[PDB]
Amino acid sequence: NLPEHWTDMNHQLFCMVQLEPGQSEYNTIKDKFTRTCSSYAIEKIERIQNAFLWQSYQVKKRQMDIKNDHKNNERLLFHGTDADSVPYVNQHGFNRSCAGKNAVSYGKGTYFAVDASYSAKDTYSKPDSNGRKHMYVVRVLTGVFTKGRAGLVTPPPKNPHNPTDLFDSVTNNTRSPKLFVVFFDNQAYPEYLITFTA
Amino acid sequence: NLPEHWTDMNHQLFCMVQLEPGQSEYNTIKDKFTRTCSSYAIEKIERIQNAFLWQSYQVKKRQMDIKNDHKNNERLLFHGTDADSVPYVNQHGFNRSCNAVSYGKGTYFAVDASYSAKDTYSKPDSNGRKHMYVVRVLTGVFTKGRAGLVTPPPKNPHNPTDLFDSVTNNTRSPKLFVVFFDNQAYPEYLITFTA
Ligand SMILES: O=C1N=NC(=O)c2cc(OCc3cccc(Br)c3)ccc21
Repeated sequence: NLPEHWTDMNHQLFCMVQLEPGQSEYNTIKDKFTRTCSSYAIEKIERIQNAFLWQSYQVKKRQMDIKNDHKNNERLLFHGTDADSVPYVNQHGFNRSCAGKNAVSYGKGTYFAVDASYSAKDTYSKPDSNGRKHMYVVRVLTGVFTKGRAGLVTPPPKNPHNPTDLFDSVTNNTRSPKLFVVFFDNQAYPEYLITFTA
Repeated sequence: NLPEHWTDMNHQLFCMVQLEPGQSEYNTIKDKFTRTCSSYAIEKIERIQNAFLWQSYQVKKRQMDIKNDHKNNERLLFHGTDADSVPYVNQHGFNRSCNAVSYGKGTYFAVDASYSAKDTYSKPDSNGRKHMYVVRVLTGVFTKGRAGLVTPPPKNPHNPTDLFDSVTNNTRSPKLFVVFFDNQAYPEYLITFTA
């Protein structure tokens, strides 16, 4: 069920595809980034074609679309990371067990930002030895969310008398969400890698 | 693609089905337990019919069968748990974020029911009832674990992203397996028993 606009991968399971400025695909990601990161400049944007991560993510999306009934369950969010983590994330996606404690913790999970400006902080997108910073653009199954708390290892129950029926994600603020935390594998697909510099 | 031996769920996606004693499915699961736990009393065995967990597990199985270029990635293993964790596991399966973790920070599965039957794992409830899962685990290609692992090690440190599927206490004669990812383990049966 691989998307028809992906490059042919020749029975291979992984490929990074360099995008061309002037194409709508490149320009919409550039605009989404520059909305809050006008001071930085983009070196390049790569489409991540990971067949296995895509399959698992799409199975979780279809399950959450069934479970939630007519919710927009998916948001396009940002995740800054260090150069050392980029090969693992490209192949294996986002592992909560590898996640750094956030300066404002709303739970022990993987953090995704609404604003590129947040992920552009040196604390998340650490400049490598050549001054390159790295930010993923990520399909995240935010589903139905509530304000998190520092102690969470899973999203909280919607109802305390039904502890197993969980929120899909948590946020910093349900009125004005600026970040989302997810606690399960295959709940985020890294779709694009932005390489950028000051 | 819901298995043959599952019974009708009336268009629902989750059911716990009590097995009939004396029929093949019950007898098969009873014998796997009684191989090392003949001194315990089985109160009941339930088949876990969780369509979402099953689907995510079968996708991983298909992926691991392609990656390893053969089948034989699956083992039937035991997991003891406290009564309060049973509803979570039935619905969401096994969560590494939730005892000793000497071979890594993953979910632990025993080759022998007798290991899972220890009170430290299958903690007796108020009434003395103990709980153990029979689990389909995608052990795949495994190596020896060690303390502090958050994922299995690489097969070759010249390709750090190509990983073993699981780790064990002992590669020649394993008695436990640790997996580090959601949906590498399907809880298939729950055994309620006493000492
Ligand atoms: O069935 C289980 N249910 N919950 C567990 O945490 C568990 C853990 C487990 O190995 C833990 C361990 C660690 C180091 C040395 C030795 Br020896 C054993 C085996 C079975 C189980």
